[PDB]
Amino acid sequence: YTRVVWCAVGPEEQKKCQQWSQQSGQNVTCATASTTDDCIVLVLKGEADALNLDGGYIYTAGKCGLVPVLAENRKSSKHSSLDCVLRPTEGYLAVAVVKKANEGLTWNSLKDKKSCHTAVDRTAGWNIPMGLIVNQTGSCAFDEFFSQSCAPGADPKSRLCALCAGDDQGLDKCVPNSKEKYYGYTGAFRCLAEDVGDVAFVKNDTVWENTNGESTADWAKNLKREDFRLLCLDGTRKPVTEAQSCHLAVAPNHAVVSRSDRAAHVEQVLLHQQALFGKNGKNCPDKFCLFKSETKNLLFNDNTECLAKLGGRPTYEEYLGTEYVTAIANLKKCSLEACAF
Ligand SMILES: *[C@@H]1O[C@H](CO)[C@@H](O[C@@H]2O[C@H](CO)[C@@H](O)[C@H](O)[C@H]2NC(C)=O)[C@H](O)[C@H]1NC(C)=O
Ligand SMILES: *[C@@H]1O[C@H](CO)[C@@H](O[C@@H]2O[C@H](CO)[C@@H](O)[C@H](O)[C@H]2NC(C)=O)[C@H](O)[C@H]1NC(C)=O
Ligand SMILES: *[C@@H]1O[C@H](CO)[C@@H](O)[C@H](O)[C@H]1NC(C)=O
Ligand SMILES: O=C(O)c1cccc(O)c1
Ligand SMILES: [Fe+3]
Ligand SMILES: [Zn+2]
Ligand SMILES: [Zn+2]
Repeated sequence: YTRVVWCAVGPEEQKKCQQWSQQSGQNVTCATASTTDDCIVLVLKGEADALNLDGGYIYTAGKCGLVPVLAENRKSSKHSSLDCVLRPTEGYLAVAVVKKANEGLTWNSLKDKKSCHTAVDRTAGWNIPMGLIVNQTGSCAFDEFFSQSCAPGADPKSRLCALCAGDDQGLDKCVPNSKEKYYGYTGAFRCLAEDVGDVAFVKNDTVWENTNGESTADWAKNLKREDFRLLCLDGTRKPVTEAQSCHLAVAPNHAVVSRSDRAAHVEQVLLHQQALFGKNGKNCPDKFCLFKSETKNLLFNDNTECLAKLGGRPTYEEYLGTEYVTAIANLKKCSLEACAF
């Protein structure tokens, strides 16, 4: 044991971390940086201990040595009262969502349309959908498939950042942090909701969480599921209730990673921290909840019930799985063994 420094990405997660910190009685402190790549860097340097990460990033971090420590576990499909902490994660569904009113749109007609991505390098928002698109077009010219996009983390002056909108003031356009309006699971679905884009690449959960009044935000409060459809790989369209059969891939749950050397200390600190701030936690809701950020998904997706332990003390390849790791490698051949820092 000792204090655990957490790395927050953006001023919003910075604000949330500071609060956790205050409430942990400086048991956990905070370090902020502008992007997840920067936070991976602070950790290698040793100035931060840990952060929660989407699989695509787990891949960046893993090549550099950081290991998965505990994974996100969302409300279980079935009646498993065998603990959340010990219950094996499920993997979330990666889907492609469109407006039902955009009638002729299918997977086979996405060329030249407008797209919304969570962020470059993420599983559902990028790696899954673009990996498939390169594969099918036998061409790495993926910066030219759609006519415009909001893919946070791309070049602000390129096609890919053309639909992004930055912050309140119109600044920080296309930055891969919550300051960019259309970044993340919620930011990319808002991009589609507002009709800035024709298609959004998010997880199944996102569609459900920002519709039928589950979100009281202004852009989403009037959104209904029937007004959306999913794009399957066979070319048909399906309601948002048929995710099970109409998804692009199943995705490894986001997971907390730290440097191998500090992984055990972080593991112990987090299990104790979720005991006071997790779901059914001691100080949640009363004082502070780690898994709540008014649907903004700050430091942890809002639908997390707990951070589970990983059975098999897996490496980042075993945790990300063999299927996915070769998908990310080939896709990345368009721009197989190196830590880029
Ligand atoms: C798609 O996402 C939603 C959101 O997480 C899932 O529905 C929740 O599912 C749990 C059980 O799996 C239920 O107890 C909740 O009542 C559901 N909430 C809503 C809004 O329905 C749904 O299970 C997911 N479906 C797939 C394909 O995984
Ligand atoms: C895109 O295609 C490549 C090549 O088909 C896939 O990589 C192959 O995947 C198979 C089984 O998944 C492996 O046995 C081979 O080792 C892979 N080939 C190579 C060159 O590594 C990749 O999985 C595909 N991407 C997506 C997103 O489906
Ligand atoms: C912080 O950690 C110390 C050492 O484990 C523990 O005794 C204490 O309960 C923790 N305090 C808070 C607020 O989490
Ligand atoms: O393939 C998955 O089912 C899966 C889902 C979650 C975590 C994980 O390592 C794997
Ligand atoms: Fe993700
Ligand atoms: Zn499947
Ligand atoms: Zn192993």
